[PDB]
This record gives sequence, structure tokens and C-alpha cells, in this order.
Amino acid sequence: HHHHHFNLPPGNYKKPKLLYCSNGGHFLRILPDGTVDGTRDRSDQHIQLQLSAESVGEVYIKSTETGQYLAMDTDGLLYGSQTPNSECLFLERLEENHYNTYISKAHAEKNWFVGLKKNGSCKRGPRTHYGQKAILFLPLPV
Repeated sequence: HHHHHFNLPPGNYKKPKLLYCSNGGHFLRILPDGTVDGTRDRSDQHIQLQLSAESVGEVYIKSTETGQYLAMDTDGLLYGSQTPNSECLFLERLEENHYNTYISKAHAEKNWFVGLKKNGSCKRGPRTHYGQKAILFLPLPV
């Protein structure tokens, strides 16, 4: 179980989704240039994400618009990847019996989470921690 709990969020991956971060109320966004951030604008065409599971609890997060996969690099930075690889896998877990969190599988030991600051900028892996609102997401079916 990759040294982590296995409480999982309900639902399925059939329909693409919007990942709403309760921190600043932003939707996770993957820009065409590979940049990742969050925006409050629901009309944005880069927040529709298709999730799919490698194995139970392990997921890929893909922009339906550009086809890029969410990924975190060796230094904890999120980016849009043209090709699905090991940096594109995240351990999708329930948190506080309510939210969805996403731990980079490649850096699961250090608990590096996908997260958005209140200003809508992405947090760097090492700066995320259990207990922050930055790592809490609420998925919305498109």
C-alpha cells in the first residue's frame, strides 16, 4: 500500500471532472505550455480533467483539452506532461472523510501533495503537508 492508508473517495472516473481546491476556491488547471496553476473561472477550457486508474487508488490526471498529463518533477514542481510516465501517477486518497488528496507516487515517502495556494499558484511538493487546505480538493463531474 506504499506505506500509506487506503481510505478512498467515492465515485468513478467515467466522466471528466473539475478539481476544486477548497484553499482559495480555484479549479486545478493545466496550461498548454505545460504550466500548472489554479483559476476561479469556470469557463476556462483547461480545467476539464479526465481521471483514470492505473491500479486501484493510483490515478492519472489528464487535460481533456490538450491531452497533457499532470506530473510532478524531481524537485516537487507540477507540470503538464505530453507523455504518461511514472511522474504522472498520484495516489488518490480521501482525507478528513471529505476531501480528495493526491500524493505523487514517485515521491510518496516524502508526502509531496498536489496543492494550490490561496493566490492560485501551485505549491511545491516539499512545502505541502497533511493539515493544509492547499491539498484538499473537491471533484466535480463536468
